[PDB]
Amino acid sequence: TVQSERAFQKQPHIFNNPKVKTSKRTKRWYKNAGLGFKTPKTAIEGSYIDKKCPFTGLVSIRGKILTGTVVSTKMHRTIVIRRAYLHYIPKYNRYEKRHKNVPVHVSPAFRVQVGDIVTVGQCRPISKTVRFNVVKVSAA
Amino acid sequence: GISRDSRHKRSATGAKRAQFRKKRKFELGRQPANTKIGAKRIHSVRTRGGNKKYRALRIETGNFSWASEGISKKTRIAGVVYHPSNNELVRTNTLTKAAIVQIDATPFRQWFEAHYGQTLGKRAASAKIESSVESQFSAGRLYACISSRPGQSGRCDGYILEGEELAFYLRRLTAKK
Amino acid sequence: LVTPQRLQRKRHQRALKVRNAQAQREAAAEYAQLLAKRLSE
Amino acid sequence: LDDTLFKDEITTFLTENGSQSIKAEDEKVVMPYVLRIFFGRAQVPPTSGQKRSRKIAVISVLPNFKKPYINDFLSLASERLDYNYFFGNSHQINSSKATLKTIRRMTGFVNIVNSTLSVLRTNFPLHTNSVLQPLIYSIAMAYYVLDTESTEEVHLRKMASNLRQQGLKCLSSVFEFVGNTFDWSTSMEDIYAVVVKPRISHFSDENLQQPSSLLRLFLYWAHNPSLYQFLYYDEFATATALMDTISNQHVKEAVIGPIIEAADSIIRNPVNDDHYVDLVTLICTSCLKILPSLYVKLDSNSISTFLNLLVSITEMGFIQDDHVRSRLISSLISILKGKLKKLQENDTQKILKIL
Amino acid sequence: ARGPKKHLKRLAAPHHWLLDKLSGCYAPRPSAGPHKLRESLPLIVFLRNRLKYALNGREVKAILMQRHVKVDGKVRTDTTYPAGFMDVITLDATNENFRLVYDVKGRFAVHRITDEEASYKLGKVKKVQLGKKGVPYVVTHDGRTIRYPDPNIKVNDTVKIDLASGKITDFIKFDAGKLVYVTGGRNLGRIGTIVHKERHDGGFDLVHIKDSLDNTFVTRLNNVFVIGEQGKPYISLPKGKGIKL
Amino acid sequence: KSTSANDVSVYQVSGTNVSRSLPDWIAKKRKRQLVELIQDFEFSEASNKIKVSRDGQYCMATGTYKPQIHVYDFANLSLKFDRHTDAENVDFTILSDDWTKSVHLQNDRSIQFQNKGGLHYTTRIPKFGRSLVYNKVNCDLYVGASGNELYRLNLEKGRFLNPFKLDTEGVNHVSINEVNGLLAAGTETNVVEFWDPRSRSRVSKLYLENNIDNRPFQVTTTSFRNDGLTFACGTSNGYSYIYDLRTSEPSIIKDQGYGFDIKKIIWLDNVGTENKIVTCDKRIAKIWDRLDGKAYASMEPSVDINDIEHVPGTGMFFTANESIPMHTYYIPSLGPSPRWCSFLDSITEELEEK
Amino acid sequence: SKGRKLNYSVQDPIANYEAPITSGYKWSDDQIDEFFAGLLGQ
RNA sequence: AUACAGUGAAACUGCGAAUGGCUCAUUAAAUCAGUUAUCGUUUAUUUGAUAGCAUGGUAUAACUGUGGUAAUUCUAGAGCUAAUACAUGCUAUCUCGACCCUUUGGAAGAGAUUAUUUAUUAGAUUCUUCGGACUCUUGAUGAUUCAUAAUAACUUUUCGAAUCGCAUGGCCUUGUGCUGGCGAUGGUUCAUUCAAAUUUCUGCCCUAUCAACUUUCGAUGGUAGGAUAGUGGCCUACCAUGGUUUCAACGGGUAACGGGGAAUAAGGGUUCGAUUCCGGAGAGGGAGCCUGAGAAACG
Repeated sequence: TVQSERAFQKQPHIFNNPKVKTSKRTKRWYKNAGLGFKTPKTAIEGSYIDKKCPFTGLVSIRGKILTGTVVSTKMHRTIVIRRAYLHYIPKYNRYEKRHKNVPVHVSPAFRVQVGDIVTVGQCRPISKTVRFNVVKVSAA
Repeated sequence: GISRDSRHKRSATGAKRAQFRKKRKFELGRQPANTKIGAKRIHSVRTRGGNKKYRALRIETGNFSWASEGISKKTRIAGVVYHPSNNELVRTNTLTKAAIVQIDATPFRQWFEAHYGQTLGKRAASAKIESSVESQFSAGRLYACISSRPGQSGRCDGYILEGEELAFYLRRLTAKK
Repeated sequence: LVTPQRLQRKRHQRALKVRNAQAQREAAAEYAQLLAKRLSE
Repeated sequence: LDDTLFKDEITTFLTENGSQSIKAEDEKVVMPYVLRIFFGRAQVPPTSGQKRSRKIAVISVLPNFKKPYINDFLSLASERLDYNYFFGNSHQINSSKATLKTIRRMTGFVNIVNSTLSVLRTNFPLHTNSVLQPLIYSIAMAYYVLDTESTEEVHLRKMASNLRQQGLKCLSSVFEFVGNTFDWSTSMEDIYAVVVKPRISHFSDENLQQPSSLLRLFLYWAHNPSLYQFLYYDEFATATALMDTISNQHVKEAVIGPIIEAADSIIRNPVNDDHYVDLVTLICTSCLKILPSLYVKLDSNSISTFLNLLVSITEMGFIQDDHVRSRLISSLISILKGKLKKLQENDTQKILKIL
Repeated sequence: ARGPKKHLKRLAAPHHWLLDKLSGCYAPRPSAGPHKLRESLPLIVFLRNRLKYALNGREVKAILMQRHVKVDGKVRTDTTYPAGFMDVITLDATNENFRLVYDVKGRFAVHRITDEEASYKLGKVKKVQLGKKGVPYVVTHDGRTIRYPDPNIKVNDTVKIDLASGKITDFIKFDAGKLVYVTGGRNLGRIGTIVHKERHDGGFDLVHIKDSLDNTFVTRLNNVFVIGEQGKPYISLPKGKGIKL
Repeated sequence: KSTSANDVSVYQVSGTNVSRSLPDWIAKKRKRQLVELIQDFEFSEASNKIKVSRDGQYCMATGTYKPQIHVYDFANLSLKFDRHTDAENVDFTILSDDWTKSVHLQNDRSIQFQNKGGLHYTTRIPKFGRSLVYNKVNCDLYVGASGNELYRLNLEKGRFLNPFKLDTEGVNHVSINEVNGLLAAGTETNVVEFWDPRSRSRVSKLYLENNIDNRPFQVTTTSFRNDGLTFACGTSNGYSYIYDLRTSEPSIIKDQGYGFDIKKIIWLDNVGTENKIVTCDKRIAKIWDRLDGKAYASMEPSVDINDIEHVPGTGMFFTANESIPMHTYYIPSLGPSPRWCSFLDSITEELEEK
Repeated sequence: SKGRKLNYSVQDPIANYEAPITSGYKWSDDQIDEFFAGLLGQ
């Protein structure tokens, strides 16, 4: 699907002139996010439009980069991850099994399943609950 | 007034908060300048700092540009033909960004005649235009897409739909009618 | 009321305008000379 | 008469097929004063952004309605102006009127006419009494003051030079926009006398660093088959001026090139009339002059098109004798000395046909 | 806090001004000026509590408006003008000049100075950019902008600038192993050579420095103010030379 | 203070001074750089609709920019007070004889409640309402909405018993008759339906008609007359039919004006006859005697209109529109100036001797 | 949905808003009902 | 001093009154404490850079008189007069330089000569006179579709000194010709300065005689649109049903405003936390609203 909604989904300011008959009639801009992180070929040469895409969307990753594991995948372009860690209990002088759930935007370029180990980064907040955009997946 | 924050909404763990402090000036919400076709009516609002935001409520003239040739001109408006916000808004003729409209073709016709000498309808390599757009010229009635935010600048600046997106929104128009 | 001091103020205003124009032009010319010489070298 | 909504009111009622578009008899009776008010609205100086905005508005206004209205507008412009001095004489003026106000009228006319050309590129006609007479009269006044006065009136001499340059460029623009709409033989004698007065005298010494409107106008003269009238009217004065430009080695390659596309066009275009043989022999002398060129003065497109000129010379054979064949072998050795990496296989094969 | 705060209580005054505690309850706030808010030093405190040429605020005011004090070749006139780090003060009836600098404990202190050194000053080249007409410019720490700068200038540099005329004299890169000044941090104020520079990609870029008593320590490029080469400091340091016993 | 027709005297006691083609804002700038009855009879930007309260003393108006309601009084002859709301109201009505309770259909797909104490909470509607009316024998706010729904809510119940069905895309015009408490709804698709309360059943469906130019109509008025028995419908070609209560034959037929849609058709209990009033976006308002169906008068306001009202007694016509001033009109030929503006008899004398 | 669903949910202020009102009927509804019968249906 | 000039009433105009000060009743990540973002934004002023007609208009306060009323920090009516008041408006440079010249260069000539809104671009990644020649393939970050630079227009719309002190010169066709001192006020943009606005990471009292929850009216996001300084279920139009969890969600209990500090048994740690510091919140009821850089002020 290329017209998944009732508006002409396209990245803005890109104009391909019909006057010139270039072989590549669909111009796809992207950006090397860098930060020591690679840009997937599926992203740089996909056929999807995503403004929240960490590598093709008009939002930059910056600040904090965090790791997690995929829990639920019943949701479009966004996946929640689980962080487990140790706790600071002074009374019994111990740790404790702690868990947290962090929803994060995911780009259609990457492929995800439940149980994958993924890394995400901080971006400008987009929705009421989401705060982050993925940058890599990894098999587990 | 029209609030802006989100503490009035529930939490993400299934809970409802309480009141923290009253509405302040730095979370203002204001009226949409829902513009209809009419006499150019622009209102000035002095906003935070020394800003001057102009909101239009009736408009009959806007600036629109042809892309492939690369020209731009002031022009009238017939009126909205489509806007994915609400078809009822389209019917009521509410001007808004990312909307589809019908616009006059006589200014571009005069431009083409003056610059080219070949009258559209009925330097050929540079005078070739799309079949749909030249039929629109012959009828005198062209299409366009407006994407200027109304209640920010009171301006209506857009482009005439080129072949791919022109046919895209034309098939949308036909699926409507 | 038109005054000799108003005339003086007018001539001074024009003088300062042309003065800063000249100074800006001189700074631009010197920067251009310096850039040309460094790029050649 | 209002100012703050002028473009709005124009684009609302005054456009045809628009709201309250003016009927035929209504415009017939009211346009004259509409012409006068727009004469004022163009006489307004655009020394600010909004002022130039309304000026571009009015210049977009003019090419809408119909032509005779604009023709009468230009007639009123010329009536404010005059050419009857010159044309009660032939190239004389009894009362030399070079006043700064008069030249201001001249310049305002130049501005309006060039703006009208720019906005009405093709559909404009040439109302002779308002296009031929006033432009030549203006440039004649420019030359008159140039040769009469000293350098003392710096303002007057400066605006005279600017007026002359603008007249040349606007005449070139109108010529290239009409092409061959109609025969201008009414004043070809006068306009070509004006052309031959300063140009062929001093066409190479001054206008040699960057391309000139005169040069491109002469290129159009060679290009259009009906524009050889000057060439065949004078004893190839323009051809000799072009030859002098070619011979002058201080001219830049991007100026000399267009001379050579013009030469290619004029060689290609055949006319079975008098002096065409002398003209093509003069272009043979031009080839003799360009023999050392293309490698000491002159650029892939230019070298390719000059090679095509040489090829076409070979096929059509307007130059045949042993002298020009020795010159052709000299050109061949020069151009084979020249590079071939930045060329095309077809261009090399055309070199092979020359050989 | 409805809006801006225009006071400073005495106790929360910047602890590196070393005001006496039991004098009152209010502190002098520097105005808006060429230096920051926590790390400046106003003429009022410099005259009342460093030069001691004063006994009372109104006395400082009187001297100021009689205009014996000009800052960086420019007469100031308030009691709140915020002189900043490595700055110039000039008094004529004394033939005194003051290079305002830091000490071992990180306070400001004076440096008696004569004209041949007062005539120059050194901005930390901090932000290079270009604007309208594509004209170039550089931004030093003091909030001073310099249009049409030398293309041989990059970020994190130190440029020696004339004061009266205002044209650049020269400058100095950021190069490893050079005499430099650390502005902030726990152990700010010491001077040594930067053996190398660790880089974090858009992060804290830590730097290791040896001091002339030959000891290693760690700073950051935000706190480092480049001074000069080995054996050639370009500004007459106050005694101590970064040695802490 | 003017007069348009020659045989009949009318009066633009309030309105624009200059007729057409010149900006009202530019005009006021110029002239104020260089006589009103009710000061600030004005929103200065636009106006949507006026409903005079049943007390005959209030004037509620909807102003567009900074959407708000103007509350004029005739005792003070000025603004009682203004009140801002969120969006420019589409439909409003004063439930009581006084404006103490007012309810307005708001284009944000919602309904809002002005009260003397304040503004009671807004409530949404599932489908965009198009025409809201209050049934006054059974306390009902019912709106023909976007599509096939005619939503309903009671002032004792507060639920939605059933959104009634109108088998067309839109609900073009609605009226309720209380002489016979029936429901009338005309639709641009040339379909008019009549519904019966106490039985929740539509009782009529009719009005398949075409014009001379062969185009489906746009019925912007579906009202009735003072008797509450015969009804009138009005549509785009200056086309007004008037039916009786139980006939398919148009009792009155007319076409006039232009292709611009007639905006309101209103009866008038004239002293000896019944009169009829059209307001149309041909920028026109015309006066007939119904029995002759004859054009006793025609009036050109020189600026177009969005809504009109008449004073219950006689003489005054409020007109709320997109203009800078919403304006009122006096007719001497149907009655004198109302009591609070009694001196306009003298004003009429002044214009006549003028 | 957001606010586009019709559920017959209780609204206290409007339920006790202004009711009750009068039976403002100028007829007995019997002739009215037989007049409905005698409308354009017959 | 025959324009005024000293002094200074009133009044007009500018600036400022959002600081300071007080109060603790609220609230268990609500702020808070620490940290970060701003490649998510606005900024009076300070400070730095920054801009190619001898001078015009009206319309008034303070003033004077007449009043009225029982009447205010009452008004009417009439007659005056200024702007940093209001509203208006005017004034030669840069490219190649043939040719002359050698110095030092001119020299006709062909050329270019503030802000708004959109669109389209750029802004990419070997020989040796062993004495010497090159005879080849913007900055920025981790990055921005950045800065910038341009094209075309576009704008109910911007300024681009119609002021001002102290002195008072310079030249000379001694004209009152033409220039010119020190410095206040204004005004563009950027920078910078004080903030502000959101937001990353962690950390809350007792509690299961509270296991189930939001999911409507948004409870999760997407698309799309309006909303300011800016993204945003901020709001809304269409799709999906997400999401807390005994890893106690959820609610409930706190005459607990938060933090720091203090006392406290010798030693576990226990008590005020009221103090003099830094945050938060606030003053007949409510709402609408006005200014201004800054506000739901207490005006």
